[PDB]
Amino acid sequence: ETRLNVVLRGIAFGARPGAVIEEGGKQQVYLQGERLDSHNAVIEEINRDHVMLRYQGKIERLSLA
Amino acid sequence: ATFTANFKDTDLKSFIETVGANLNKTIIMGPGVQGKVSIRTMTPLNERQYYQLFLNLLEAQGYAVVPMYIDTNNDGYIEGDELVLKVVKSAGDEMVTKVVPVRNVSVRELAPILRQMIDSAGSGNVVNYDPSNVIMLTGRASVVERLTEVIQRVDHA
Ligand SMILES: [Ca+2]
Ligand SMILES: [Cl-]
Repeated sequence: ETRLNVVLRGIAFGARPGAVIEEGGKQQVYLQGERLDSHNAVIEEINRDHVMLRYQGKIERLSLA
Repeated sequence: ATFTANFKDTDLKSFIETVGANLNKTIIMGPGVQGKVSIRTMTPLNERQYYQLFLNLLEAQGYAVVPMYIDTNNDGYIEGDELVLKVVKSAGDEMVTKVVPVRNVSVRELAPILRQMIDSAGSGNVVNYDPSNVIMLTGRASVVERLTEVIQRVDHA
């Protein structure tokens, strides 16, 4: 699991997926390969019920709240 | 090709922006789009059904979607993949959405029953009849479960 203080609020999965991730009470939409805005973290995979992050050269899971 | 989705307490504007990305479509937002969206796909949806979900969830919030055909290359052809959308002000409680196939009957035959149930269930609950003979249900899970059982009973009866 991710140790980053960010909350996964929504996940829409398909051929063109997207996640809504919150940080500091602000919600923001991310596509795969995009960087997290708050931390230097890359949404490497958007899967059905979770996101996999690349943070400081490690893959970490961010699950739904 | 299908869409699954799970949204809990998501800003309307961020929901809207996600559907746009999923569908590969520019969505233009009127002023003062605000609110909260929650939904979970109990079954996958195809592009039409997902767009219908969209329409359904915005409507619940008091927001209408208006499609616009814009010719960005002055060629005299506006291809389906280039439609723009404008948004504007017009446990058993979980918001869920489900697709129910109907194997033995025309789906429109079931309308006057489901009409009665939805009137009774109250707002937020919506039935959509797909031309491929499947019924799509959006609403509170308890209600979606009671519609699913009535659909299926009539089907196999
Ligand atoms: Ca054109
Ligand atoms: Cl035009």
